[PDB]
Amino acid sequence: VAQVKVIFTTTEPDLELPESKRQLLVPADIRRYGLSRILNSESMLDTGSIPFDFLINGSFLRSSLEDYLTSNGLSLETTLTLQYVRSLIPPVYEASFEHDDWVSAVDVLSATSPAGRWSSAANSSAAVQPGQERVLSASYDGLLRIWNASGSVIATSPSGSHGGHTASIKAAKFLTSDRLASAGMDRTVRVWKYTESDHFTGELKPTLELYGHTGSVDWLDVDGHSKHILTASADGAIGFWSASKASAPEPDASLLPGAHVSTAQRGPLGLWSIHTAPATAAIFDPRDRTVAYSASQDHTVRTLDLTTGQVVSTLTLTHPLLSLSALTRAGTTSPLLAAGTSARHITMVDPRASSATTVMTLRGHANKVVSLSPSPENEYSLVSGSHDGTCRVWDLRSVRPATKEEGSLGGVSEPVYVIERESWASKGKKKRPVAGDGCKVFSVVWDKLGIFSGGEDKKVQVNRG
Amino acid sequence: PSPDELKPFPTVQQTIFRGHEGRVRSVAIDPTGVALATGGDDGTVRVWELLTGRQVWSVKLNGDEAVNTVRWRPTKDTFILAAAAGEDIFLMIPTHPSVTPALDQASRDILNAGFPPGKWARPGTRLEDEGVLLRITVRSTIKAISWHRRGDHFATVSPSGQRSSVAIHTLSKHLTQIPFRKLNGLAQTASFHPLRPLFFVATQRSIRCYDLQKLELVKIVQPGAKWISSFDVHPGGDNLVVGSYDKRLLWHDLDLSNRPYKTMRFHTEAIRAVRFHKGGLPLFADASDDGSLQIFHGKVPNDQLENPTIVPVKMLKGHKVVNKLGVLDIDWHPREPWCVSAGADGTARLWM
Ligand SMILES: [Cl-]
Ligand code: NA
Repeated sequence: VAQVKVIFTTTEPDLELPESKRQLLVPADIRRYGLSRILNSESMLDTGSIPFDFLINGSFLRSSLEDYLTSNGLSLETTLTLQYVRSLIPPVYEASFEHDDWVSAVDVLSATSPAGRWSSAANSSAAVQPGQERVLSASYDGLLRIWNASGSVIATSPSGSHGGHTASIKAAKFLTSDRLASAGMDRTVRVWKYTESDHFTGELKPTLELYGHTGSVDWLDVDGHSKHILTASADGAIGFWSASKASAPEPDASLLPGAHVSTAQRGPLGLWSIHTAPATAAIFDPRDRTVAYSASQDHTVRTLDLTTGQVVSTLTLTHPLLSLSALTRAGTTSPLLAAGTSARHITMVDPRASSATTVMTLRGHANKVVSLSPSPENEYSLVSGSHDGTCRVWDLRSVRPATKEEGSLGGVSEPVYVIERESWASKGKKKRPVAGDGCKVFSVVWDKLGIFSGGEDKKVQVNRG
Repeated sequence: PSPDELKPFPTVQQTIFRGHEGRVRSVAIDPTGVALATGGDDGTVRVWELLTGRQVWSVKLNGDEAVNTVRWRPTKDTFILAAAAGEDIFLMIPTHPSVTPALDQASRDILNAGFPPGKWARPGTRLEDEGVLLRITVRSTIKAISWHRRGDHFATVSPSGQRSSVAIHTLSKHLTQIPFRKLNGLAQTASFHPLRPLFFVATQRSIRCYDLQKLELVKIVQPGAKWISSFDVHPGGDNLVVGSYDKRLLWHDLDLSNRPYKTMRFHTEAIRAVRFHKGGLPLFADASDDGSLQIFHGKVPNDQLENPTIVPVKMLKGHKVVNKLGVLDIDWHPREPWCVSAGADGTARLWM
């Protein structure tokens, strides 16, 4: 039987092999499974049940070792170095929160979520108790809803007749355990106080109506510590807002309902028309809250100085961008951004670079990529939400060269897992829906609690190990 | 030149617009590129969020009449949509996130500024409530609408009109004139010129090019088709693409000759619509009753002495052929290599 020379190596701190064990002969036809079983065995790592993947020259093994050597035109006596890593636990389907209309946005309140941590300050916001996590959904019907994890609605925002949104909501987030922000087609951002009584009953009351945008407000990011909000609008502008009455300035009267050309109505701290096409995303720098990044259908990622409104830097990518997310990396002040495009791929960028590559592409979605959420567990993975009806999980540790079909420039990373729309998967059909028909994903968030995704099938879907 | 070297161009279906009952007759993307307008057999005009397929606004103009065409006033400082059903042209301000109090006010002003060839009237309480401000009535059913680029004039064409078939309407004056009563045959559709005071009128077998400030006729065009269905004018102003029921697509270089510079036959059934990209991309498309759109690269060189480079790059399939009708109308995004199509199957579709 044919053999292959293998050297094992790893970056997992707890899983180092003793030196005499690292170099080994294995059957040439062994695959990931067999290699994984070897590491778990008693004579090796003795971990028993840990699924491993293997990096060879920077990309995951997905074949037998014999085939890897064949496909790369290597000698039979080639020694392969296999960097083993812990693989992602599959996030399988758990539950659906049924809605009457399309779900445009989802967010999660847990002790470890951003709003939970901002609440842990305990500075007028109560800490999130374990077991009492909350899920926020926003709908095209114009209403916000708060769910417990078991899937009961605890609270629903008031209608347009009672101080609520007067048109479809496009975006929403928790600032803290008792404060939320939302935005949509009525050109407003609303700030809400949330109170809960007997754990199954709650109330959302508007505290601010924020005016400034002259088109749909399609995306929002929040900072619950400083009580600030960033918006991106179809008007091509980036908005910067205080979420507190003590700091929100007076509004442009010409934008108010009833204007001829009771919640407090206020304007922005800043409103900057920096994009020549719809602005689609705006986020705080995770490490420096005076810095923001925006993305737009005009193909650019811009870096903003929030103290001045100045565009500090402009990257021009090759396609319209529909989404932006920051990855936080140990040892580095500058994030790595994921930018989801209208051309179905995701581009990874360092916002402090020249436009011309100064490059990694995430390929696999069959439609627009409109939502992104970094893994809460580490710094090399994230989940994307797409109008193709899927959410895809990516591992950036794995990158292969691009093929000519992919422009032959840069590295390409493929998904490690695909989360199907359960409403379609439970049909037991092989034909996926074309053009996201009835199943577009509009929003995904990845919490320790799980991966939550909402869209056109009118459900928040819950996936987790 | 291979299609590889000719990127970008649309290749896949990405959004479907569902809601019309019966055929979708017309599609038009707004001047800012965020909203789609559609017209239907069901007599509704619908406005949609372009990327998601969300219907955001609709109105039923007339219960008994199909909306044959929808076309936006091509100015970004207003939000005005024109729609033809039977004998009438309706001008309206759809309810849309971009319509601020100021933008609404501006738009109302443009429409009200004006306050039998054409009868200009307010459309009545029910329609006024929904944001329809003008109703213009002509003699014969409109099958085509074309705006002048500055938004003060729009032309309507009525095939069975006989001799008030082509009308030109001045919005500011609430005035419908019917010049060009001189003509060879039956009028199909018309269009203003992107850069000059010219006006094109397509008969069943020729396209007559005219002059507006002077008076009448500077050029004929001879596609050589048995029956013209549609045409469109390149943004440069020197070239035309012409579709026909005869299943042939023609490119006319207006300078070089009055007969086709290039002839393309790719469709097994009638061509119903053609359209140039207007934003600078060297693209155009046609739409056929075989249920497909063909996309072409069409590049007009800077050097006059050289000839246009025309290359087919993609066939877009996805629409359903229903009782021998397929794709009825097409439009391009103002800036991106994206197009929308209207289907006999009751859908519009976005391609990217
Ligand atoms: Cl809809
Ligand atoms: Na799916």
